[PDB]
Amino acid sequence: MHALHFSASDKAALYREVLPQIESVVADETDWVANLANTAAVLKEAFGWFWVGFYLVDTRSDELVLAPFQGPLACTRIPFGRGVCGQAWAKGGTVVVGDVDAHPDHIACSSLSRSEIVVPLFSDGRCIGVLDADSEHLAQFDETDALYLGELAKILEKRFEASRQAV
Amino acid sequence: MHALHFSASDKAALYREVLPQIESVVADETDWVANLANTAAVLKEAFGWFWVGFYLVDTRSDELVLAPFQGPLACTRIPFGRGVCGQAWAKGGTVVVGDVDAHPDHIACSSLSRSEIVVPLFSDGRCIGVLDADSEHLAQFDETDALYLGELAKILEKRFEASRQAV
Ligand SMILES: C[S@@](=O)CC[C@H](N)C(=O)O
Ligand SMILES: C[S@@](=O)CC[C@H](N)C(=O)O
Ligand SMILES: [Mg+2]
Ligand SMILES: [Mg+2]
Ligand SMILES: [Mg+2]
Ligand SMILES: [Mg+2]
Ligand SMILES: [Mg+2]
Ligand SMILES: [Mg+2]
Ligand SMILES: [Mg+2]
Ligand SMILES: [Mg+2]
Ligand SMILES: [Mg+2]
Repeated sequence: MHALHFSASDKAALYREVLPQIESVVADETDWVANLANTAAVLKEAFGWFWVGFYLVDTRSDELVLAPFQGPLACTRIPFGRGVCGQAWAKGGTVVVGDVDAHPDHIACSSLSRSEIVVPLFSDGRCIGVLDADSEHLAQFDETDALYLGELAKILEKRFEASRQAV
Repeated sequence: MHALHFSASDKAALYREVLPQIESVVADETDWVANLANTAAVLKEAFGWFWVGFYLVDTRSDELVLAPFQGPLACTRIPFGRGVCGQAWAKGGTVVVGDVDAHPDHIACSSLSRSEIVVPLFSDGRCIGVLDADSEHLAQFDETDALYLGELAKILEKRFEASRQAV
């Protein structure tokens, strides 16, 4: 059975400890939802963010649809271009928000969130979904999170491709 | 935005408070995984159990496959008939475990859980998955949990069927 150690006190060092563990945990499963669910579990345990999880693109509706996550209840559907999530999708790149109250068109599924980061995932150069993380603290996410969650996105993208191949 | 109230300080009273809120939240989405994810979130926030979430039957492999959940990372696959989860599937009914150490063939995905409840979900007669909840406390789950998580199971079953008819 897999088990996770994370000892490191500095943010960047904790990512360097956590990412290889995630890689190992998801290497062992083809099911995409299972892998997203365990990913978000590892992130929540390691970093303690208020909310962390995924939305996946629905090509039929041009909406992000809620997938696995840790934290309180969330909105199920985010239109293309709306919110930090829909902005990330539209831009094709990561969005870091130091103060959600000061950010344009943030969607507040929780009144409690104050900062956020959204990292898009791609297959064949099309966005398939986003990783979203939220904090109750202002400015919880910075370039360290963008770098390492971007690397995690790459690891997950490969698992998405494995999930398609496994059908 | 959907938004939850938990006042109740007694377990049974809290189920009575929370089940209608879950029913409302899941009524307004057809995607099965989104609904499971938000249900796990509501249960985790309301009851604070160590782990709460779902496994879904994979008919290709005769295994339960990890779906949305809250709590630490978990096993991705449980064979038919193995563990509390596989036993609930094989029995076609709820299994309540007061102490995972006296239970035959408990699967310990975390070393920290001490008590558990599994409630199966059905469609067209057959098991489609299970709700599993785990606690670090002994005997956290009793007849109140069996009753009300069984009613939750039926609420969810109706959403599974609605997911198949949605367009
Ligand atoms: C999980 S919840 O915070 C998702 C919506 C997001 N804040 C956004 O602005 O898109
Ligand atoms: C989430 S984890 O505890 C799942 C396995 C379960 N205890 C079982 O015995 O089937
Ligand atoms: Mg996994
Ligand atoms: Mg999860
Ligand atoms: Mg909640
Ligand atoms: Mg549904
Ligand atoms: Mg829902
Ligand atoms: Mg969840
Ligand atoms: Mg069978
Ligand atoms: Mg018990
Ligand atoms: Mg209980």
